[PDB]
Amino acid sequence: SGFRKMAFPSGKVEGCMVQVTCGTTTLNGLWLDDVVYCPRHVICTSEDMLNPNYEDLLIRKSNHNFLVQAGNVQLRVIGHSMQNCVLKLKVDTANPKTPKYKFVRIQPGQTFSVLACYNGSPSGVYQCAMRPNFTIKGSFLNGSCGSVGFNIDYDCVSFCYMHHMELPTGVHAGTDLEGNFYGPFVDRQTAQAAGTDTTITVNVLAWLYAAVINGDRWFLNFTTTLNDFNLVAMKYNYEPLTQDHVDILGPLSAQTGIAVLDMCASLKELLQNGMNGRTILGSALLEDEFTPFDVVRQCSGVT
Amino acid sequence: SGFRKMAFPSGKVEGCMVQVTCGTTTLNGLWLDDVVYCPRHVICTSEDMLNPNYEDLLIRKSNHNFLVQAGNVQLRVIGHSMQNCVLKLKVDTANPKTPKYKFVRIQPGQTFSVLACYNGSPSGVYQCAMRPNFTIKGSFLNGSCGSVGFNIDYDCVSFCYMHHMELPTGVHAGTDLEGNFYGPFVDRQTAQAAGTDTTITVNVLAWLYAAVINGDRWFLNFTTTLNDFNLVAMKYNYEPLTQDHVDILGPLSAQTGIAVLDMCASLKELLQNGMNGRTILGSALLEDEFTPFDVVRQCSGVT
Ligand SMILES: C[C@H]1CN(C(=O)Nc2cncc3ccccc23)Cc2ccccc2O1
Ligand SMILES: C[C@H]1CN(C(=O)Nc2cncc3ccccc23)Cc2ccccc2O1
Repeated sequence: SGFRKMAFPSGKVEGCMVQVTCGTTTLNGLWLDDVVYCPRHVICTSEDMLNPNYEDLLIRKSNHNFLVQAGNVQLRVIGHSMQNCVLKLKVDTANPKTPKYKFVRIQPGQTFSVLACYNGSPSGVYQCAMRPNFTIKGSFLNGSCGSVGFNIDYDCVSFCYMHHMELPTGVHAGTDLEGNFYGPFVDRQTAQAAGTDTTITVNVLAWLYAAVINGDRWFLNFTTTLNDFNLVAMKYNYEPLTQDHVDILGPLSAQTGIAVLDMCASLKELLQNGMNGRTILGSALLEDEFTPFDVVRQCSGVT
Repeated sequence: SGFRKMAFPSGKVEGCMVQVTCGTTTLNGLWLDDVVYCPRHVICTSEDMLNPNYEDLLIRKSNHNFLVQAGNVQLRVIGHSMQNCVLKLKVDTANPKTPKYKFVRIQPGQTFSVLACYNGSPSGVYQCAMRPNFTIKGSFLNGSCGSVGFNIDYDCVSFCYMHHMELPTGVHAGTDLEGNFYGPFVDRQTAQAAGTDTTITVNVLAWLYAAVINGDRWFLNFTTTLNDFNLVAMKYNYEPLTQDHVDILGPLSAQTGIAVLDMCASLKELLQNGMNGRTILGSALLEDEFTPFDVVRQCSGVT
């Protein structure tokens, strides 16, 4: 038993991290097959990042201006093209360590693992959630640009995130692997407002089920309507709970023998009454970085 | 910026996880060079685990009674020997993916990453701390026995943990890679008391420095004696703060420009006054699973 914030095994993603150098700027890249994916603002200097014209800047760049290092190995760049906010550098060598992989774009609330890298070398791995306002509260330093987020679906790595930028708030923004930003953000150093962040309600409910499974049960009690609890959730800046959310919580409801609405009733008084100084699974706040599938992955131990 | 509980890259450890089967029992093992390390209670049935005589039980076992699977590959066992609580199975093949590695025994308070495995296949990775009473609050299911904890010191994997058992509390106990249990625990299913757990004080102080580095500073204020704050710590079941602990907090003190004693004064009122409903780095409790080296690893981004 026990419940921890668990990240996927990062082995298959480690073998795809490269070092990309252009001009003086250096950030991380993703080498799959004979293509290297990296953020496009590698072609920018510090004066460029205030308002870069990426088409005009890339036009001054040629294949030999791109230094792709794969460990001690250095790959020959034979092509380049800008797809949205990522650069796609075609190289002569295909990556021998390429896993079976897909490119996916997650929806808000979904979770993934981040392999934080610097100069193409891995440094750490952690689990996090795509906030409703399409940001992530990550751990990123200067040079972590190019690190990727991913999920693993039985020997298949689903890349969903490439880190681009830090917002002045201290939170982070990025794109999918096709270059399209999550949220209303642009790769440019100006004031950028992240929206009002809400709590992933379906995740908090899945996390309370994981606590019942693990023995902590004091928060159980009432029932409530979906409509009635949503009005409770709206006041506490929780994102509304739809019927599909109830449907996905079905297996947890059947294993626990607690109807979804009864759990929503127990959470509604958690919201209105605080926690009185107690803890759930060793946390004094309500955790929302576990999806209903995350909870049953860990409680079932899928590999 | 940002601060997350970060686990080491688990790639090098993934290539050493095997499946070990003996009788009907199956758990994980560690294949380094031509030796496979696993918990010795793999030779036990469910009636054996009440009070097993491991010498008498192992004497009935021969090399062919041991099924070591390395993925689809299955290795030939040509020797076996019991070192304390681990079994050492010599195999014909040397592991081609063996990293540069050491066997170390950590002291309490030190942290490491756990690669949770089932049937020799990795499932997740998380960061945790060896509690002062030599247990870990982990995430382990039936079959996770044999998973290892480790630190990585620049391309060198230092194995320090092998998970053996769940205590009736729901916490976990294990050994070093030489078979000696952390704590007063024996591989046998009886009532086993873990000692009074204390809070790793040197870790909480390193975590408050990481918050100052990351912008959250409201908890700063006074100074206090080492002796005077230790008496504050003793009442709140914090382990005493020695001078070496102050010495290790030096670099964080010089980067932050806050003397260690002033931080101890700020923590002492955190202990006496609670947190008033606020959060530090997004946590409503005082985190103690970050060592002073963990904090500067992440704030420096070592790879
Ligand atoms: C300069 C250009 C390129 N960017 C980065 O280098 N971003 C960073 C990514 N990760 C961690 C960081 C920590 C500290 C400073 C930047 C970090 C993204 C960016 C972030 C903030 C302001 C402007 C900006 O645009
Ligand atoms: C039976 C023998 C072998 N052991 C395990 O199989 N331990 C386990 C390790 N991890 C997760 C577990 C989750 C649920 C049940 C056991 C778990 C260790 C052990 C634990 C508890 C009681 C007795 C005992 O001794």
